[PDB]
Amino acid sequence: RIAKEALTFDDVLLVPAHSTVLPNTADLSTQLTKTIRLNIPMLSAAMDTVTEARLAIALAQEGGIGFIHKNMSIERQAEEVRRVKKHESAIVRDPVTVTPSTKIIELLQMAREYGFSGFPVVEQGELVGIVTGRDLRVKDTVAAIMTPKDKLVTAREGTPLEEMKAKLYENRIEKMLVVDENFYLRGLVTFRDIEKAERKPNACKDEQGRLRVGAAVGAGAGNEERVDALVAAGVDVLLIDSSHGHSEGVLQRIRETRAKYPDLQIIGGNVATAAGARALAEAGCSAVKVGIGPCTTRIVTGVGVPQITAVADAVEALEGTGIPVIADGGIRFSGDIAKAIAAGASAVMVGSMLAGTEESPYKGRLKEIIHQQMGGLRSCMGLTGCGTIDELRTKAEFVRISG
Amino acid sequence: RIAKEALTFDDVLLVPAHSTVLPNTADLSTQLTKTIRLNIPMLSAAMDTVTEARLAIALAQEGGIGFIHKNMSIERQAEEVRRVKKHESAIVRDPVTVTPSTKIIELLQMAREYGFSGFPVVEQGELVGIVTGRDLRVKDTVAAIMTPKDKLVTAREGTPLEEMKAKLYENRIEKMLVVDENFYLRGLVTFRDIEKAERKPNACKDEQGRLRVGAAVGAGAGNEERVDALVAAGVDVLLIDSSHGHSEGVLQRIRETRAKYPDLQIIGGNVATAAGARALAEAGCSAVKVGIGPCTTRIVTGVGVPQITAVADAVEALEGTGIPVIADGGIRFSGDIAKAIAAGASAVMVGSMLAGTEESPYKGRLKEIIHQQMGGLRSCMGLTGCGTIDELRTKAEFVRISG
Amino acid sequence: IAKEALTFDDVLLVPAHSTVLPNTADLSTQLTKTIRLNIPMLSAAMDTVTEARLAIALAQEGGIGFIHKNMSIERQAEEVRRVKKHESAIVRDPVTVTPSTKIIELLQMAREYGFSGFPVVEQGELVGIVTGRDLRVKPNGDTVAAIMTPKDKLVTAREGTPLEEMKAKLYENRIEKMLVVDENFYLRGLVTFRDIEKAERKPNACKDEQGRLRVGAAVGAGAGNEERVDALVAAGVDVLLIDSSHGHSEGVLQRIRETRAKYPDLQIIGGNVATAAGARALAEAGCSAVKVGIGPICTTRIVTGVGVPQITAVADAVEALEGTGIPVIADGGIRFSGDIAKAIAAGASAVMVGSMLAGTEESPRLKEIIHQQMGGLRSCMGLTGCGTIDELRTKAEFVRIS
Amino acid sequence: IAKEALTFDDVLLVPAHSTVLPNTADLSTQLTKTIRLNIPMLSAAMDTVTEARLAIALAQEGGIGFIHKNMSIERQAEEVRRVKKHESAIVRDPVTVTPSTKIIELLQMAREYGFSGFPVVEQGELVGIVTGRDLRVKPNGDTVAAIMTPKDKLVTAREGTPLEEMKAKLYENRIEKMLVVDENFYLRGLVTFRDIEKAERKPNACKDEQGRLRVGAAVGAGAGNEERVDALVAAGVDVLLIDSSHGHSEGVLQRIRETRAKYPDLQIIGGNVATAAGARALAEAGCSAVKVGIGPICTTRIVTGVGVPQITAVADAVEALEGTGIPVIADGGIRFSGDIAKAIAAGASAVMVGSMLAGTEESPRLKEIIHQQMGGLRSCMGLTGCGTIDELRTKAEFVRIS
Ligand SMILES: Nc1ncnc2c1ncn2[C@@H]1O[C@H](COP(=O)(O)OP(=O)(O)OP(=O)(O)O)[C@@H](O)[C@H]1O
Ligand SMILES: Nc1ncnc2c1ncn2[C@@H]1O[C@H](COP(=O)(O)OP(=O)(O)OP(=O)(O)O)[C@@H](O)[C@H]1O
Ligand SMILES: Nc1ncnc2c1ncn2[C@@H]1O[C@H](COP(=O)(O)OP(=O)(O)OP(=O)(O)O)[C@@H](O)[C@H]1O
Ligand SMILES: Nc1ncnc2c1ncn2[C@@H]1O[C@H](COP(=O)(O)OP(=O)(O)OP(=O)(O)O)[C@@H](O)[C@H]1O
Ligand SMILES: Nc1ncnc2c1ncn2[C@@H]1O[C@H](COP(=O)(O)OP(=O)(O)OP(=O)(O)O)[C@@H](O)[C@H]1O
Ligand SMILES: Nc1ncnc2c1ncn2[C@@H]1O[C@H](COP(=O)(O)OP(=O)(O)OP(=O)(O)O)[C@@H](O)[C@H]1O
Ligand SMILES: Nc1ncnc2c1ncn2[C@@H]1O[C@H](COP(=O)(O)OP(=O)(O)OP(=O)(O)O)[C@@H](O)[C@H]1O
Ligand SMILES: Nc1ncnc2c1ncn2[C@@H]1O[C@H](COP(=O)(O)OP(=O)(O)OP(=O)(O)O)[C@@H](O)[C@H]1O
Ligand SMILES: [Mg+2]
Ligand SMILES: [Mg+2]
Ligand SMILES: [Mg+2]
Ligand SMILES: [Mg+2]
Ligand SMILES: [Mg+2]
Ligand SMILES: [Mg+2]
Repeated sequence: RIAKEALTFDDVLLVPAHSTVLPNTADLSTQLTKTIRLNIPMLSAAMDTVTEARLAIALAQEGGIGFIHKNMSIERQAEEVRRVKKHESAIVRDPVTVTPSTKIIELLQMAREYGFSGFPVVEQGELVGIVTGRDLRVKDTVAAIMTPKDKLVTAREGTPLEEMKAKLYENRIEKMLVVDENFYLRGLVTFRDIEKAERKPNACKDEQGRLRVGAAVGAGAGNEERVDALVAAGVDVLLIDSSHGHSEGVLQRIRETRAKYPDLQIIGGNVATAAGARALAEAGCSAVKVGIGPCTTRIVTGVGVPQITAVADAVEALEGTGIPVIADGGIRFSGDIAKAIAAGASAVMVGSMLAGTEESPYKGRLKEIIHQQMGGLRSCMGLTGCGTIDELRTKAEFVRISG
Repeated sequence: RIAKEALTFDDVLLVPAHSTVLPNTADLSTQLTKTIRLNIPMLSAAMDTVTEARLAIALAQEGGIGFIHKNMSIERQAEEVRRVKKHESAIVRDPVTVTPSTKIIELLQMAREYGFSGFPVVEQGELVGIVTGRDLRVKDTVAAIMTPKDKLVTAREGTPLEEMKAKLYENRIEKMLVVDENFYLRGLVTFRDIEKAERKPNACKDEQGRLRVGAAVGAGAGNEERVDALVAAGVDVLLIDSSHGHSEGVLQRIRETRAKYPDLQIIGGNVATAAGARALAEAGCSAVKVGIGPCTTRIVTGVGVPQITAVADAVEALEGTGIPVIADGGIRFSGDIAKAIAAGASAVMVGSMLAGTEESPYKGRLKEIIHQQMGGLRSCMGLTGCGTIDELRTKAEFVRISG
Repeated sequence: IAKEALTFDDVLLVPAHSTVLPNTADLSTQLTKTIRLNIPMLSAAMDTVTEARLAIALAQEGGIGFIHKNMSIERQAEEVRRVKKHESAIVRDPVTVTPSTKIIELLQMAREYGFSGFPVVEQGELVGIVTGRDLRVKPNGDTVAAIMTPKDKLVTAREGTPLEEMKAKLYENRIEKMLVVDENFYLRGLVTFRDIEKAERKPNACKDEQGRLRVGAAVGAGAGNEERVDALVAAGVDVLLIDSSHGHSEGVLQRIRETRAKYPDLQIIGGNVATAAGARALAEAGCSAVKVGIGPICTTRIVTGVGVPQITAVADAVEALEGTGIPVIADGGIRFSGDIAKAIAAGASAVMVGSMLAGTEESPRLKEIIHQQMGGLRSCMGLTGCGTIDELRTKAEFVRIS
Repeated sequence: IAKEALTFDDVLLVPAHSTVLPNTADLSTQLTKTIRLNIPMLSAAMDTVTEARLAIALAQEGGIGFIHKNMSIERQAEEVRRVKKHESAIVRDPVTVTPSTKIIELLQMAREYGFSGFPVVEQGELVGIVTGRDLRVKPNGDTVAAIMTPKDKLVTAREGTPLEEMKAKLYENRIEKMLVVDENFYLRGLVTFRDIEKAERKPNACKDEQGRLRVGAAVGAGAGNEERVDALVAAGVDVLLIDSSHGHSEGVLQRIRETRAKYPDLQIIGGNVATAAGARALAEAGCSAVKVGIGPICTTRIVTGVGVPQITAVADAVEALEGTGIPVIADGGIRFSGDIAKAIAAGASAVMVGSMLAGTEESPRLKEIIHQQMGGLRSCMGLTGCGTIDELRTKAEFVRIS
């Protein structure tokens, strides 16, 4: 009964091809699900050491999409989603505000805590002043030291980012207040954010232009109050994440959630076989995750399928569904990403890679890791003659290496 | 002549399957021989650093069955068996007693040595008092300080463990004396033992409810006085253990022992081929052990078959005999156990694993090792869609990995 | 300028004629004129060294520990009060439980005090007792009244009963705990079997005139020292340590004088000094005992450059106070058993230690550190021919080594 | 207080005018007034240093070893008696075998004494000899009578025969062993070829008036010292060492006085002291030699704080005994050959060592440790101009180094 043969990343190499593709001109975009299109093929995994609201924003601005983890309160997990959801490429709807009668003592705690010293001043939604770093080098309430209503530089909602950069610079100020017909605060946008959005203009957003975001839950029932709470928080894609997704209890959860939310984008995981991939698709998954022990699952449980064979078997299973496959774990170096995609994955998940970054809960700023990795994928596509992630997943051939 | 190909644990992985099996509800029981059923698929090996009476009791209470080693006197080996055999789940028949005229000086040596300070007091079988830790904080003979006959809390043989827990608690005491119609001591059972037997209620016992136990001998004749002495001591399964069990001298011993004890459960080992497995079965083995160099046997002698192929070849050989196969040695991690079973073993032997424990002759208590390992097997069965050890040995498919 | 000054390591004790064995030597010494110790050892007033638990253990070995001042004034009083409520083996005001108490709260009440034996009291009267045995099985959720040994089955002894007696009652009933009661069956205290055995094996407890374990506490320069003083005096502290990085200050001397005024009665330890004139200041300000040690953590000297090597320091204080009957404690610099003996030989009437006990069970086991430290002292007493601490303070001779 | 005190490392020996070569220097020195050594070295009374085997080897190099007191009184007497039964090269009371003895027991009798040559004695008379040669082949199981060289083929010498003579008999017959016999052909002892060669190459054995190797033993404070004393006196010990961690005790002084009473005759070493008045006590109590060394295992000072640096110690004893003719031994602190020379120069008449020999073949090889240690002494004797130990004790000069 002891026979088949299966292949991992280190077992294969990608062959070079005639190419007209250049690294800086390859297109890194890919359909995560039939309705969500990433600009880079990367997801951050929902681990308490990788992804909360901070990194999810950082990654969606890069082109990707982060997944808030369930090792936190139901209510704290929903507010994380809302925090990403209230983000644009570079405008912050629902900023952290103050009121005129905020004491200035209580105001320096907000800045010591929040890391930015600049807040719009409000009065039940009506914008009323603004108080920033410069207005604190003295001692009373905000109202004494705030820049009053009549001198506020603002922009109506809809005005393009350039018109606000013009305005911000002409007025020699760092914070633009987005404002209503009735002067109700609708958004805050710094000079920092507009520069960081003219470069890297490939944020992954929905049809309302707001940052896309995922969230994970486990299966096993009882998660209904949670699954409902992240939907209510307007998550883009719900992750129903399992150590073994071909079990009946997981298929069940997925069947149930698809009933209560016919258009919500769901990833089920993790499978490792064509059967699991079909059953996860058949229960209602928008995309399936693949990663059974690629890892103590192997040493402890004795169970696993190496990623190269697992991905390509899930993908063969699902031809003609439009249900994409995510490769999850086993990721050592950058070229492993390229192999995973070449084996037919439409995106990859990573978590250990990003677990020490700045924007995560030994460090780095996210934009540099994503750059080194995405430059590696760019190299590969130029070498394989593959302009789009579409081309790579279907064109590039493999070669088997030994030692 | 230099051709075949053979597979070890690290050469294979177990594939995931559709599953309705949960770890905490999988059934770990398996037929060791046609008449002995373990509750977990584990044997401890008969090594002077692993298994004597202490660990054999510890393991049989867990579900398994330990094998007393032959690196000790014939007479000391039989008394080890009797010691396990006089154990129930949690009642000690033939406790360590005293008599009223035992000096109390000689009594503290018994406690310094034996590790428990509580002994029933007897007078040629008649129970007569009891002396425990509390009765020593003074200085004469036992008779001065013992709790007299008329105040002894006892229970007739047959009373359930709960009725004795009731009685022990109602009387605010830690030791229950099991007693005859004629007040002859028949057993001792502490409060400790009843708690440790309400949890972990899967002790592996015979039809008299007494702890099961194995014992090893070598072949090569002259062992007859020993083989007879362990039978006389009421061992459950005799191990006739050899570096090479397909030799004629071992087949012979086994043929002879089966003649003198037609219903004694015998394991012969070790073989590594279908031929050896058939010949060991044909000589009269209840179960065959498989492990030729999986180990200096390999480096020194140059000889061996990797376990995965050896097990599955022995098991194919023996289809339709009801003679089970034990995988022996080569065991690194927990998932190796699962692979061995999946290759068709009905139990596994381990020894190095348990060589530092508490209950063995760098440590641990046995119940924790057996827990971590059996939880690993439980993981695997949930992943492979396999509820019983029966299902695992016959359903779960394999996948071949390289590097 | 420049006068030579020796540390412990610069000296060695001379063997003299000896009629003293280790087992013979008398380790007792007068802390102050009212307070005599049974081993010449003090615990430092440090958050990682001495609190109520350790101050009771030191006392049971023969010494005194000092409760640190890193607490609210009220919390420290209870520490000191907690020590004071231990006699020989009796334990006054033991923790009780009411026959209402739920067992889920009773076992809640177990994991934090450590023990499981609580007397059951119902608004003054003593009605039962629960021990870990009664807890073993859930009654059926009911309360403590449904597991307890009841009043008509309580084994008690009248207060004043000899300790050897209520031990024999304890053996005869085979029970671990003894209830001590007044003539109205009111709970005077709890005495366990374990305590009585640690009172034959530790007959050298440094106790009070009412039989209570002894204890000290430290106050500092903080802007509420006055009230800290009074809290401890009223909480019944045996000795007060006005403790200073630099006791030859006018701030300390102030406090020392102001306190001896308000409390003509209270045994006072002032420190630290390292000079004769420093010792005179603390004495004349009204101290019972001077603590010496400025310099002997070796960052005092490094960051500041200030210090006096311990042996010269101790011996200048002793000499500056020659005739006054004011004792001198040696604080810090003490690594080995042999440093203790040198401190006492230079005239210290007792020794303070902190980091030598900082990782003990009683620290925030200790029976053993004291046994080997005091065992070396005994060795040294035998080798030098001094069987009384007062002998080793005045008799032993020194030799300069390189 | 405080008088300076030097160790070995604090001093250096001054070169003086010298007419002495290393080969010239006379290493002999008077242990006591009856006992003179040929090298100024003693073995310590330690379970891992000196027993009968080593006490014979030290004696053959010129010194005396001391049998430890970690034994039954009777077992120690046999140790001491065992040493005493070696003359120059003769070996009295050698192990014999009876013509009954089975060879399976004879070879059993080989692996534990080490050797294979046993004289064969049948109830007094000498009847043969078996050596490893006769054992080589099984006779056919028979006994020793069937392999032995028989009486009519025995090569013997009459007791009193010169050692050079019975060597030449040995060569002439080409046999390894020589039997020494009285005028009745009774076995007086055994002399091997190996011994005679180690008696020309080691002509400096510290022997007794009957020609017997010399030896000492230690008694302690234990509750049966009296009988330990007598066992050794009767077993024929040369010197008795009443040995103490602290000999300025009234317990030792007691024992010293009580023994010199019972034995006006017996050469006694008392120790250890480290003071003049300590040396006087031991002398006046009736000692032949005082052992010095309290402090020089360096845990004496660490656990206890007590000790005197070895050089000051040795020199205070020597001076305190100036005129009495009582010698002084220096015990411990001795690492190098150069420490020995400093001890003797400070006035020690001899030196004790333990850990310097603790891992030798003769310990529970040694010819070599003594050769290099004594070779350095010779070097130092040449460089300082002292050819007699008495010279190096009184002539050499010291210089203080840092
Ligand atoms: N009140 C707020 N609520 C939410 N996010 C805010 C708020 N104020 C600032 N931010 C965000 O946090 C970032 C911190 O920027 P910060 O206010 O320190 O910079 P700045 O003062 O505009 O710029 P500079 O550092 O050039 O002086 C902003 O760029 C914006 O992304
Ligand atoms: N949109 C705005 N309309 C009117 N005044 C504004 C606006 N944004 C900022 N200001 C005011 O301009 C001044 C500086 O604002 P800005 O955010 O550029 O400074 P800052 O963050 O305090 O500067 P720094 O870079 O020194 O930390 C403050 O008095 C602030 O209240
Ligand atoms: N006389 C005996 N002979 C054989 N086995 C015994 C004997 N007495 C006790 N045992 C076993 O050894 C164990 C040691 O238990 P022990 O007597 O120290 O506990 P106990 O006093 O009943 O309990 P506790 O620790 O709660 O006070 C018992 O739990 C039982 O398994
Ligand atoms: N079955 C019994 N019948 C009568 N008396 C008993 C019985 N078992 C124990 N005792 C008595 O009860 C008392 C305590 O018994 P138990 O075994 O509970 O205590 P222990 O092991 O000495 O306690 P500890 O937990 O303090 O070590 C003793 O006097 C003992 O003789
Ligand atoms: N209610 C209490 N209040 C204060 N101190 C207590 C109390 N109970 C116990 N102690 C202290 O704790 C110790 C006894 O605790 P413990 O509960 O472990 O005794 P025990 O179980 O009855 O004796 P053993 O464990 O030997 O069978 C005593 O030394 C005693 O000082
Ligand atoms: N003074 C007393 N009077 C009456 N009953 C008592 C008394 N002290 C304890 N008991 C009862 O005796 C039993 C427990 O005895 P004890 O307190 O001496 O041991 P324990 O510390 O609970 O047990 P263990 O040693 O097993 O931990 C309980 O039923 C308890 O209520
Ligand atoms: N019977 C004996 N009794 C006591 N000592 C003995 C006895 N026999 C030998 N010795 C000691 O052992 C040494 C000789 O032992 P050994 O048996 O090795 O001599 P050997 O074989 O005759 O000489 P070689 O080995 O050089 O040929 C001597 O130095 C001697 O002191
Ligand atoms: N004094 C003696 N008189 C007669 N025969 C002797 C005498 N000494 C030894 N022999 C005999 O000489 C033979 C052995 O000679 P010797 O004892 O000198 O050497 P050995 O130590 O046995 O041998 P080896 O050097 O080979 O170990 C034996 O036959 C022995 O009995
Ligand atoms: Mg700014
Ligand atoms: Mg700025
Ligand atoms: Mg007990
Ligand atoms: Mg108990
Ligand atoms: Mg107890
Ligand atoms: Mg030879």
